[PDB]
Amino acid sequence: GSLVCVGTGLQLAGQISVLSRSYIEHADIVFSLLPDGFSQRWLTKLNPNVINLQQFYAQNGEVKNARDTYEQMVNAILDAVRAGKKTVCALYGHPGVFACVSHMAITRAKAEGFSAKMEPGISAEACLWADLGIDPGNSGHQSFEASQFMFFNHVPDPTTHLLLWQIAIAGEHTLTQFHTSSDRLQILVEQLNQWYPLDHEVVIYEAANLPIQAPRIERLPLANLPQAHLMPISTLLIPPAKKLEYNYAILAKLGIGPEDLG
Amino acid sequence: GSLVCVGTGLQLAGQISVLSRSYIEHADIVFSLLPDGFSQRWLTKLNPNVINLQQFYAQNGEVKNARDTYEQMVNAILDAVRAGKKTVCALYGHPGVFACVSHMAITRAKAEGFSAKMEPGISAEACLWADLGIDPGNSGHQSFEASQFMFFNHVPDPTTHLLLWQIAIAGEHTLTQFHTSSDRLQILVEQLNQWYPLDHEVVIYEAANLPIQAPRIERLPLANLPQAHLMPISTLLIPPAKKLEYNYAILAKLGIGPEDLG
Amino acid sequence: HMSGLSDFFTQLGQDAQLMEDYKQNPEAVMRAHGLTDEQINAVMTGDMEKLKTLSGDSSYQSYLVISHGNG
Amino acid sequence: HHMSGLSDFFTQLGQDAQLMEDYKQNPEAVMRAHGLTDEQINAVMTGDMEKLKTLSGDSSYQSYLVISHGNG
Ligand SMILES: Nc1ncnc2c1ncn2[C@@H]1O[C@H](CSCC[C@H](N)C(=O)O)[C@@H](O)[C@H]1O
Ligand SMILES: Nc1ncnc2c1ncn2[C@@H]1O[C@H](CSCC[C@H](N)C(=O)O)[C@@H](O)[C@H]1O
Repeated sequence: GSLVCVGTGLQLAGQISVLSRSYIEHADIVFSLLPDGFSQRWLTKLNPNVINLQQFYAQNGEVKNARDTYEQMVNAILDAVRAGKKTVCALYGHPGVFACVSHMAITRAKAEGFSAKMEPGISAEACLWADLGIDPGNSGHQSFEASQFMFFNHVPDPTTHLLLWQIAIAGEHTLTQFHTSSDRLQILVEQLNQWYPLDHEVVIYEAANLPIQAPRIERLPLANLPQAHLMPISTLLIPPAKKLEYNYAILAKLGIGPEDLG
Repeated sequence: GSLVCVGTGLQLAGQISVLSRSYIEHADIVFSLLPDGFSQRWLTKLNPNVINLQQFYAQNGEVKNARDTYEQMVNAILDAVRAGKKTVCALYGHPGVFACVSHMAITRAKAEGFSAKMEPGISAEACLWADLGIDPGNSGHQSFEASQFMFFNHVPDPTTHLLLWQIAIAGEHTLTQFHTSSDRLQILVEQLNQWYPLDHEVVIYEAANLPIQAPRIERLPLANLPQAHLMPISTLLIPPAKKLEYNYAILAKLGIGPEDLG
Repeated sequence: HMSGLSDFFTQLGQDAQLMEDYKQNPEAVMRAHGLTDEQINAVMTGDMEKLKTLSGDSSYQSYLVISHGNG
Repeated sequence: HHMSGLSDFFTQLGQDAQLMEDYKQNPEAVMRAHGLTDEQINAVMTGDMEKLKTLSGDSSYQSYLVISHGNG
């Protein structure tokens, strides 16, 4: 058969593509990874033949690797494809943005010589730009996984709008639980304080999943981050700490004088 | 009156969000900045009450202040709102990603006491991740306007997927009119060589605008970029030039070592 | 109870006309969509079960760590 | 007629996954099946529709960013 991975956006029902909605209607079987029961109910009304992929996350009494969690999810998706089924995976937001199951399933389906593609969806950052009235192109944009930013060497350009994703579990590890989330966020604040003042206004952003609720747009000084209540759906926005400065080296090459830049 | 700015995505008719489509359907008047006739025809059949904003771009040659162009676009939008009309402003892709008109119109509508908001849409960024099966979260993601990267001081993180938008007009200026465009891209190539070797594989990406066309995914050595044929719709993807390295200082603060990661 | 809420929330998130009418008079618009006084109140106050499900943040975070920690 | 026929078809094809799967199977047959002429089918199959008048407003956007950060 075939595999199409689609995003449903973040808002219930309205934030999906006309085309992506069409793929779900006509799918023989749908594998879902949605964040709440309302969007699970909405999907099931679109196409009754839904398999819910979060049964593959560690349940009560289990400890499960990310490797085995995803392997089991991909295997289940690939079984329906192997059975000659027109299979559609329905993920929230964009199925390939800060998510690897869909990329993994598509890689494996092609390897076995089946037709597999990804349809772009409206991700959390796409929602952020709209809700905060910020243009990522204005002074540029950087996105990092919060924990990756702590464990590995990422040097941010503080002229840009910086997004730290999965901020709630920043630095989390079964060996770093002697530190509280507040303790880990304090360590992250010390690290960010290398480029950003402790009084630098940051924004805790949570796009609305329902049409009856406003998004969370909590502005606060960087120093107060460790005391913030954070959810699995929290994204941290760190606006620019620095104005853009002319690149005098490259202007000189081009033959432009800074006063000739309007 | 009210204002709602929506994006139609990059693919004709199918990449618009179900709710964004409905806002267009129900709008008393629609101001469009769609790039081509096919999307203009599609919009027209959805809602005949369309005013083209493309008229406000410099018409008799090329000596207009961009701030004036956008000032007039915003003014034409607000005049429909000021007349108590349900106004919708339809942009391609995401109305707020590497575009300023919608943010400007919404800012000034809000400031004049009118209900104004932006509905997220599917941007060229979002199509790139799907079409190239790349996760921006994998090693992080950076987006810069190519010309802003040349004229101003940006530091790329070569562990990340780096996007240079509007790559075709990299370094365009009245003072660089007589530059041959390969000359301009050669300077960009030299600049980038601080972080990226000359044989480093880069990708010229163009998301399909029509359902009968496949995307352009052109792989080539960074060194050959000045010889490349580039379109206004071309985006340059620069994959990582470096593996992620362990942040030993932050790891020690957390009480774990590299060996604990994996 | 939640079956009616779910069906009303789906329409509201899809219809631009319903979204506007709702903004103007949410109570009256919910009455007209056959929603109980219990349900109206729960929506107006924000005191209503969100039906949040197990997020995969920890599995995605851990997978990213295991991927670049193999070198 | 020529351009109206292509626009209606493209619009349908871009919105319907069923139709889009068929079009990938038999492009000529599906287009022929939707009342498109051989001239229309020819414009599509190894022909035009791309590289035709577009206006993405990149110049005015790059200039705006330059003068708004030009601090002059
Ligand atoms: N409602 C929401 N508001 C803000 N960020 C959100 C969000 N839902 C998910 N996220 C972000 O996404 C992370 C989970 S990873 C999945 C992201 C999803 N593919 C997307 O396209 O958005 C969260 O930790 C958070 O950083
Ligand atoms: N079809 C396409 N494929 C790839 N990149 C594209 C594109 N159309 C526009 N772009 C990118 O966007 C720039 C124009 S700025 C407008 C961007 C639009 N708001 C969006 O959401 O995508 C181009 O110079 C290019 O970098």
